[PDB]
Amino acid sequence: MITAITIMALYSIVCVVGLFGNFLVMYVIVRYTKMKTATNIYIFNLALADALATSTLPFQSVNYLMGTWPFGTILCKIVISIDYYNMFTSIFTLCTMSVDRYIAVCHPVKALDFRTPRNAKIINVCNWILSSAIGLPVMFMATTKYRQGSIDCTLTFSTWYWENLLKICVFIFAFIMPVLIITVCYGLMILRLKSVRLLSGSREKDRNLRRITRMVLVVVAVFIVCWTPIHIYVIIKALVTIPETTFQTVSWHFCIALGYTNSCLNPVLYAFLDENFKRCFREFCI
Ligand SMILES: CCn1cc(CN2[C@H]3C=C(c4cccc(O)c4)[C@](C)(C[C@@H]3C(=O)OC)[C@H]2C)cn1
Repeated sequence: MITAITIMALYSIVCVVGLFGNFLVMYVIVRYTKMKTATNIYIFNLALADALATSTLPFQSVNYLMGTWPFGTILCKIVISIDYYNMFTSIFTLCTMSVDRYIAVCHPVKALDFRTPRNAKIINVCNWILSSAIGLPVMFMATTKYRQGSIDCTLTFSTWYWENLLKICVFIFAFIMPVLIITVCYGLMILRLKSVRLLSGSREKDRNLRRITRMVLVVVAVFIVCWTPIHIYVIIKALVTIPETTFQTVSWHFCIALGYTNSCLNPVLYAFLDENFKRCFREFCI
């Protein structure tokens, strides 16, 4: 009741803040060509995915007060497909961003040649295709169930096998592989930063490189912190059939809320970790 309305209020606050912040990030990235760097290309996709995953929160939150789904199965389809597209889009974007830094640092000669913004958009597109390859089935099997109590929105499968096959294809192809690629790149960029006195030659350029890479790593770590709980809980709850409990329900709600709040946390990180973003957030906001 009171607790439920506080949960709804928190979800509404997260919805508004995340949508506004991610819209602002997309606009600031699109505003100027000097802000169209390769890192900004992937930041654009990350913010786009966050905005898409946040736009459905009013529907996802109104349900707590009714136990019913009046919005429609089409909207149910879209919301359920968004919930899955978000994980793949964002993690793949971060993996591509962390791989790009390796080309920038350890192979600067070919870095500028292969990191054109057209190539960045191409690796954004490929991320989209690979995510769609496991996202489209979610929408194609997502439909509402006309329960006796109240209509509900849920997935369907033909259902103990594929329901877990999708979970494995997420935990493997969308968490562990991208994390393992990010680590494999960073473990070598970090050594190339120290073993090389100056990377880009120009001291200002080297400082900009070591700072943009730090922001990329910070965003990557923020995403990992925010999303590891939900992935791990999703895997474990199915693995050991954890039964219903007060602590279990609270932890589930907290994990989902943190995963959704990452979307509105990203704007804070961009504001607190980049001179360009910080200046623009006041420039367009005044
Ligand atoms: C508040 C509305 N709500 C959402 C849910 C469930 N969601 C949460 C977690 C999921 C998930 C995460 C990891 C692995 C996996 O296989 C599935 C979703 C795909 C994404 C949702 C989320 O939090 O990321 C924005 C979906 C099933 C239940 N209620």
